[PDB]
Amino acid sequence: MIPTIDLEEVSDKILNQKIREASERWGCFRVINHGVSLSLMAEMKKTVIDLFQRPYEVKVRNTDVLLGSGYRAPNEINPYYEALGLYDMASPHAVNTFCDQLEASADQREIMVKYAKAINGLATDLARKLAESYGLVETDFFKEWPSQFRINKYHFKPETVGKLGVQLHTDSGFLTILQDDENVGGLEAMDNSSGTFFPIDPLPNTLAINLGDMATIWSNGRLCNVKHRVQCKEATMRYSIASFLLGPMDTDLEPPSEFVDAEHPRL
Ligand SMILES: [Mg+2]
Repeated sequence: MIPTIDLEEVSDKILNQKIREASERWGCFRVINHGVSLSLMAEMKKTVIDLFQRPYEVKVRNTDVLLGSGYRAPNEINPYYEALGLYDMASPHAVNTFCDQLEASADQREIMVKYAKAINGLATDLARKLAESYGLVETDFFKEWPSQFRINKYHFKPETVGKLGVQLHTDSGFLTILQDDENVGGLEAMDNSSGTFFPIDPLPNTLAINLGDMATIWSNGRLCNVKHRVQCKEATMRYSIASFLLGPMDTDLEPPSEFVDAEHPRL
């Protein structure tokens, strides 16, 4: 069962411990009182629905920077899935480039810029809190790590009902912040101690956090890179916004020394 964590918990040591234990045992958690404007989130979702209605030949202009960071149309691999996105979402130039490509209106440009900075602010706060929950000295470990923005459109038709939308996976980055569709949902995750699945329902004004492959590597196996998938529950349209804190660009990432020792051998 995925825990919900109150980011306005007054005690840092209780908050950090709750974050750490969620992240170790389940690899994901929900946050409430996250500090992100609710109206900004709703405005982002409307912008997303609108960006996906852009002419096809406009969407194809969303070109890759990292492989897969740009536009993807549904195909025979992922029949129900369409996506747009941008690499280095912490860079205002990257965000504007994306807005240029998709012919974002002025308002839409500003929504994106303010969403990017808010969500990215939250991601770096959660990352610092994870370092704090371990009592690490490297409380700035994430500061040269790029983030990636991806917006998704799921199209489920009546034949899809009762089966999966996209199949089971782990994210490859460090941490992911998901603004899921409050009206649809169906995200599910594997409990590694039983193989049983539990749901991550879209509770309104909340965000879903999950950890990825980079977090397990970084914490030398302690953080759970959770396995998850989205199941189709009804033939409908579903929109989600994902923000990925990735690992290092350049460098090949290994763990802070504190994590590696005789009882926790290196990986
Ligand atoms: Mg995922």
